[PDB]
Amino acid sequence: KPRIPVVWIHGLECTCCTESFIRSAHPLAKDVILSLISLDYDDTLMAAAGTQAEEVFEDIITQYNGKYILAVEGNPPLGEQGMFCISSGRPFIEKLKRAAAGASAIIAWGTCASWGCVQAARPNPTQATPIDKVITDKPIIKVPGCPPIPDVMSAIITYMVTFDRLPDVDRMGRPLMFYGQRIHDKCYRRAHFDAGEFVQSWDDDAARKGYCLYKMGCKGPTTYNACSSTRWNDGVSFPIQSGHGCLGCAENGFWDRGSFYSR
Amino acid sequence: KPRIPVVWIHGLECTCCTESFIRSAHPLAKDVILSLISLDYDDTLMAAAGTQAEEVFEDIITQYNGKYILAVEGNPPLGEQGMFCISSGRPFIEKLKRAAAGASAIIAWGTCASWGCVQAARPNPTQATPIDKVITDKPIIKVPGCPPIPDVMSAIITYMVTFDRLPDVDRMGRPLMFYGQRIHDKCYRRAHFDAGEFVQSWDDDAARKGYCLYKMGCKGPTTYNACSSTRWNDGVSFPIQSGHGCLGCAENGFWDRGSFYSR
Amino acid sequence: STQYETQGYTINNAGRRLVVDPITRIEGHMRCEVNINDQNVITNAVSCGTMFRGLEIILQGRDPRDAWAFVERICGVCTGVHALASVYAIEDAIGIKVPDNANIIRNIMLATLWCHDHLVHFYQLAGMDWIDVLDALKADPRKTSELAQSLSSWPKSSPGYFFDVQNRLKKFVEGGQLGIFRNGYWGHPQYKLPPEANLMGFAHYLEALDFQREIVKIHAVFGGKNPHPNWIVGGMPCAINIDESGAVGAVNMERLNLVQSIITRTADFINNVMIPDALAIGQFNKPWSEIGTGLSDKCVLSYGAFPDIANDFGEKSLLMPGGAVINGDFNNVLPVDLVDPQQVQEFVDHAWYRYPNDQVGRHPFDGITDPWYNPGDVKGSDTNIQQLNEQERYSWIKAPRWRGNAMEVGPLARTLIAYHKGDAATVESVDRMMSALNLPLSGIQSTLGRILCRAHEAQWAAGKLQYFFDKLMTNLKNGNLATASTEKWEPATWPTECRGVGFTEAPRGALGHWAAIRDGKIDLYQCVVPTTWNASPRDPKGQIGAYEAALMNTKMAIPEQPLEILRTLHSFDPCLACSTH
Amino acid sequence: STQYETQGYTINNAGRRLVVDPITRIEGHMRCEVNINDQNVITNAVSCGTMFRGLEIILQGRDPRDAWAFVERICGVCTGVHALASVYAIEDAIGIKVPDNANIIRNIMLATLWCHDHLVHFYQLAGMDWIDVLDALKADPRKTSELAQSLSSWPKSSPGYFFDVQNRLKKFVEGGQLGIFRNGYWGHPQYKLPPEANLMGFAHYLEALDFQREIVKIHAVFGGKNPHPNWIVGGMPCAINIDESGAVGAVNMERLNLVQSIITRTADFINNVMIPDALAIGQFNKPWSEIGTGLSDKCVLSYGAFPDIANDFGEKSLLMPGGAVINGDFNNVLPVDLVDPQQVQEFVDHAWYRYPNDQVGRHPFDGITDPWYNPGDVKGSDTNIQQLNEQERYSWIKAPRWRGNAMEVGPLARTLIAYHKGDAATVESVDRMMSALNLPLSGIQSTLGRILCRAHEAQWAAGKLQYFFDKLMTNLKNGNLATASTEKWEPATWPTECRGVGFTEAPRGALGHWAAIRDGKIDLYQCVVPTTWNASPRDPKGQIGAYEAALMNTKMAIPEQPLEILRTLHSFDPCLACSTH
Ligand code: SF4
Ligand code: SF4
Ligand code: FCO
Ligand code: FCO
Ligand code: SF3
Ligand code: SF3
Ligand code: F3S
Ligand code: F3S
Ligand SMILES: [Cl-]
Ligand SMILES: [Cl-]
Ligand SMILES: [Cl-]
Ligand SMILES: [Cl-]
Ligand SMILES: [Mg+2]
Ligand SMILES: [Mg+2]
Ligand code: NI
Ligand code: NI
Repeated sequence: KPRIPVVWIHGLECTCCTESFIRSAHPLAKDVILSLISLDYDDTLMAAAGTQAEEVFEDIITQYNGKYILAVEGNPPLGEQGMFCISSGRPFIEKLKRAAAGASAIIAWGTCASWGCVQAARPNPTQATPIDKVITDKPIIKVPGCPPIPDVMSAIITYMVTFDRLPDVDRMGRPLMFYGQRIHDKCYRRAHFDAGEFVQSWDDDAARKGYCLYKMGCKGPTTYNACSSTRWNDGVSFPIQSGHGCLGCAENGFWDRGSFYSR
Repeated sequence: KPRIPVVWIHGLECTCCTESFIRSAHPLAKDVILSLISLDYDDTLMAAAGTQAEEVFEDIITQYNGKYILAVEGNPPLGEQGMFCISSGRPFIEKLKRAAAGASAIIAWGTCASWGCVQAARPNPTQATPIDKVITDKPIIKVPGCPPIPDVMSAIITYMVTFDRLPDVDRMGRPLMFYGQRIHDKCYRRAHFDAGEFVQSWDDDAARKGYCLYKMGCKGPTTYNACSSTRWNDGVSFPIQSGHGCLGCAENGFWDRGSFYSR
Repeated sequence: STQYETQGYTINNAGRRLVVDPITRIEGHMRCEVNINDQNVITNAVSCGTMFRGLEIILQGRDPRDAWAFVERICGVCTGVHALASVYAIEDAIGIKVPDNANIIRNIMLATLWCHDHLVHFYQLAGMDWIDVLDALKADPRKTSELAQSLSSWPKSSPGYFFDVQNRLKKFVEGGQLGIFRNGYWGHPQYKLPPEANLMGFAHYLEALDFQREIVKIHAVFGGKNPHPNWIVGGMPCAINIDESGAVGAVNMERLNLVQSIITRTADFINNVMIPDALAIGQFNKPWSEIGTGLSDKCVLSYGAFPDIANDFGEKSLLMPGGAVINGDFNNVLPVDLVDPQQVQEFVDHAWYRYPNDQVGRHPFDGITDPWYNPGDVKGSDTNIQQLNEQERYSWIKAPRWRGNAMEVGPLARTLIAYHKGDAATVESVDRMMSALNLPLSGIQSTLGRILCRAHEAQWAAGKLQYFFDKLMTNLKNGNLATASTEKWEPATWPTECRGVGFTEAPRGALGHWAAIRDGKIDLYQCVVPTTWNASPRDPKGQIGAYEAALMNTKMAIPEQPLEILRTLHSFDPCLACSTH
Repeated sequence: STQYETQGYTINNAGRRLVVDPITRIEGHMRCEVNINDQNVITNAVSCGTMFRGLEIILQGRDPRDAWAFVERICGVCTGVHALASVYAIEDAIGIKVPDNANIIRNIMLATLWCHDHLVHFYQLAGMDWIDVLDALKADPRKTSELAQSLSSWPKSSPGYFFDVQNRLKKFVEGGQLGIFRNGYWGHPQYKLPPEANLMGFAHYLEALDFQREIVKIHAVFGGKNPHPNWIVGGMPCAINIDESGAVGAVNMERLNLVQSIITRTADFINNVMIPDALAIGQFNKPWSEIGTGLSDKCVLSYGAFPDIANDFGEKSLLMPGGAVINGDFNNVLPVDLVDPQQVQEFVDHAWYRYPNDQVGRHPFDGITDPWYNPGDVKGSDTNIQQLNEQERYSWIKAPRWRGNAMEVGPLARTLIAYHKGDAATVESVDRMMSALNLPLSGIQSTLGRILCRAHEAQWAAGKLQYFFDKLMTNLKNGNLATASTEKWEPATWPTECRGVGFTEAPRGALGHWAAIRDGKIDLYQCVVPTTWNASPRDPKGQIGAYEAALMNTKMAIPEQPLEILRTLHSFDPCLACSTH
């Protein structure tokens, strides 16, 4: 039986969300690609380059018009007529708009596509702009994080394929399943927060006992993600577990909320 | 290069601690047995039986007198002249005392060897008695839990082999590294406990959001172990993460502290 | 010395007496004695459970809701099966019906256990009776690769791999620290595998030791941990949330993905490693299709298991059939009723317990667990048993009978019941398996057969895991998420007095828990567990249990080296903590 | 059209122009244009970075302690290397010395990245340039098994496995949904592997895709997550506690055990899968030992990496050597000084930036990042480029030079430097590798060589992982637990004005971050990244960079199919986000 077509495009980005996806432990990214979806366009992985890649793009969005999922990593820059990000000699935004027009639904992978991420931090030299400020006539599912958790990304895909529906979202378009609660609402160091047991300098006795990172700048109290429950890399760790406060990396504007080490 | 001799004996027990040991993810139990220790006697796994197994036992404790670690799972019953647990036609306690006399140190695996566990629960029909009430002239490391965590068991072994010393212990003989803190001091649902956000009946809306299990009888606040940090089965879960309160299974007398579903 | 006849056997305690204590590569504590005649053939066999804990006594006065947690600790090998029987028993007493997803998840817990337990038994417990590990050092790695590739598609078969495994073993043994291999039976003439098959088997022993840890991740997801997962009366505690805020606090899509990944890997390992190894052991040890028959051609028992219709424990629901055969009449599979006082009864005339009348058997609702260590004259002392006195009390295991018949339980028993009830999958599998070995059907009724049936059950259970997972996902797709019924959670909702039976098929055979509740507390809790049946002592008629019967008439090559005894006992997968509880 | 001479090449832009945009199987955005003559030989090559973000502008005004987190997001492929360069730079500026364990753990983080990144590049990025995936459908599974087993001890080699892999591919393509394989170059005459080698390579592609996710578990233990782990100025935040209360809150023995397990599996996979595959690609594609030489026989550059003596970045400390070679004089490895204004300079006469004088280069302490999109007289228009004008500005990538020389960086560069400095392990590895291929040492100075050296380096780094791990454990055994220096954490302790350099060897080559701090805030932050060197545009002298040189003189079998262009470009492992930042 045919697999659901997926078109994955890349604007201004660092490719972290792509790398996160291939880390998926269950289902393995191999099995997602071979058995669950048809990954029909992807600059990172595809054999074809140049004019052969353009032909793939055109053929897929034409033959499966209205029927593919569009995954977007990165964002379009509005500076310099869009030519801060060039694909096939034209602004990236033209590729984004063409891809969007034929999509049944759009997944905005990562904080770049969802909100802006690092390139949109002050002073935003390229006028990098999130997808939902350019594409205003289509469902956008925001999957923020820098990058999002690997098994979150694959769980969202398996949900769409198994249940044949989009995940339910919050008012910001984030899947409720993984972004309904704050990091700090499921953090295993909350005991220490509640007791006033804080790391005050790196590698102090508090740090060696796993005390709370709030005084070292942890932004878990204002950050919605699954890092403190699902965790990272097949459950091995998350930022806080390995001794660094949450940066707030799933939240809009997190680079410009002051120093990561300040309250 | 010779490996440290280990003699593993079994009194009254259910064998859960042996099964836990073989679940180890890192190091694999395979590598522990082939490369880290010399598991020279073990009823569960050894080829030899009967007179052949008696010969192994006698030869190892004689050849390596003063130089083997004795691992004990289970406990001796004092009822019926010890014949509630029989080994080569004689009370288990005799084998325990023989093995103990030659050991350089003793690991008491599990709540059975440490404290008593289920056979010692009221009314303790067999007069099951923990190892440290019978063996009183040897270092005993208590590793409690029913069973202890697989990767905690293997971490203790690796520590002893790598560092050539026993773990430092609390006033009850439990390794500080994994028993220094309470389950509730590192529980990812502590946010909910602090907020008065509790499961009140199974599968209520609170349960489906991962709320605290205190009103369902969770004994995490008085239980010391690594379950909420290290977690179980290669970090996959622990009791509370899958929706059941902690029973208190690492603590002396936990079966007789009232219903697991009461305060 | 005396001789008497029972069940076609001549029980004769003349001749040399051999003692095997401890039995190793089992769970818990067992002693075995035999007598052998001048042809070194066993003419008398004595099964003895050398431990007792008293969970039936400890359970009195507990809250019924807590019972599962206590009785789970009957056994850490068959971990979870006593919890399942407990919640079934309490639910049967009170009159609780669980939601479909709870039933499905319970079936997943049980199938997961079957897979895990049967795999570890095959390699770590029984394997070294059939694989001469030291002989693997003589194997040619290329011929080993060739053998493995002829038997299986399994990837891990390169000559380099087998050389590396062999070299690991060589280095292990070279320093004289042979660990679990020390003072083994290596070189015994009953080891029949060629060196290449011994190296293949050893490599797989190590692969199975690694892989078995993964299987139980399913128990960690639904049950919190393994060993000894958690359960509730009323369903399971692992609440589900797929698509709502706070799914991070529940069984969600990522958790279910983990489960699916484990199921696939579990099927693949069993089908391409365990199954071919079991058939290879058969190919090289065909005479063991004629050794250790015991009661397997006379009397076998299954209660059945895996209710597919939630809260229905009838024949149309149970995916694993129940039934009894007696007197070797497999054309009449009889129905089993666990409430009927004339059916399951336990005797203690040959066990270390008191009854008011030790000549009668007690159904478990009339059961008594009053320990009485009384070995009589054992050619030593009460604290030095040199020879058990099998004319009197000789075990901590009670003697269960079914309508007064001594029965075998477990994988072979179950296979025979399903086969003779006309289960199509079972008929086709059994016929194909024995055809491949060029053996008659009767060859399954044997020590070899017990091993073959156990492996085929691991395959069966791995298939059922997928079926049950797909059933759960179908309910989730349809918005049916419920995992607990709590209408009768509070003791004020229970009958003042009620009783119930919880039953299933544990990896080793038919399991029942009989519970009576009064005034909110357990008044009586009696367990009859599969190894209790199989390892049973004798009864007032002198009838022998499954272990003693299977040992009868067995040739030993070398009396002092009990390999034949170990082979047959291990083929039943003895769990002594279960047997005695 | 014009023609001029530089670096032994004739740069001629007469004749047919080919455009490859987008370059795929790279990170980020690249455009490549070439001219080819009548003989289908490339006479001109144009490297264009088609993206820019401006991290150097974004860092102005930030707290130096935060800088690592921003610059880590230069790249999620080489994740962590910019964080390392950043903490080094800030520590250099302020005068901070980290504890030995922090240095060892940073070395572990970098070696982990080398292993991961190299492995994924080999299979997922470059592999399909060499392996004809559709041709694998024609292989014989037994001959594929025999080939694999002849090359490696790796276990997973059975005929049944290769058949299963083949059938998976067969099923994948059977519905006409070829996915990443659609409209590929399959069948092109430069595909030289036999069908069996193609199926072997494709199986390995899939095994590597699975296995790479494990390697980065080391990042998760010490750095919280991958991609994009966490770091601190002053060391690492992953406090250690082995034997004290609260070790559950820190890097403890169980966490270290997980790290060791990953290191062993990583070495095994690299040594027994990637290494033999690289050699096999060499065996079947020896003509590519003479294609794509570029600058690799003239000018190569390494800064060096992996300081083994904490806080000592000198020659006696760095385990991966630093040095420069120019004019093809490999007998003269020259010392590199990243503070010397006459050494590293960047030019922008052919890039989209403003300088006060674009005919001169600026050292990064004098760097300027003032974007200016000015493609000038293109064929087409500024928003619809048909042909870049390489006589003017044509790239978002600045042009770095070393003492005015155009250099190649990366694994081949490093290998040449270490070889010619007399590093015994490098000399042995290279000599053995080229002996196995029956190729001269010069054969490494090539497109094939870049791939062979990258595999070499993955092996090297996997060995170094164990070395660093052992060093860490040695400290812990001696009670040396410290992981951070905090005496200069607070801004008031810093110099009011200071500057520093942080450098290392990323997977793709020499990386440097130059930072100036004033009044507690970043005043200047300039990055010169390895792909900036290799993908460089031209300088005022017309000197071409490593990619343009390596493409020069290349034969194309089929002008419309850029396979040879892709092979050479992919051999450098382009990271375009890195190049432009
Ligand atoms: S470490 Fe961060 S998320 Fe966790 S309890 Fe402290 S402030 Fe909250
Ligand atoms: S679930 Fe138990 S351990 Fe966790 S916060 Fe609640 S009471 Fe404490
Ligand atoms: N299987 C098993 Fe254990 C036994 N006998 C139980 O029940
Ligand atoms: N490797 C790598 Fe990325 C590049 N170029 C950096 O630094
Ligand atoms: Fe995965 S591209 Fe990496 S920067 Fe923050 S989300 Fe963006
Ligand atoms: Fe591992 S034997 Fe299992 S009952 Fe509680 S620790 Fe005891
Ligand atoms: S920094 Fe990001 S990865 Fe999770 S813990 Fe905080 S949202
Ligand atoms: S029941 Fe035991 S396993 Fe851990 S969570 Fe509580 S100590
Ligand atoms: Cl794209
Ligand atoms: Cl943002
Ligand atoms: Cl023992
Ligand atoms: Cl206890
Ligand atoms: Mg009983
Ligand atoms: Mg720069
Ligand atoms: Ni059992
Ligand atoms: Ni990069």
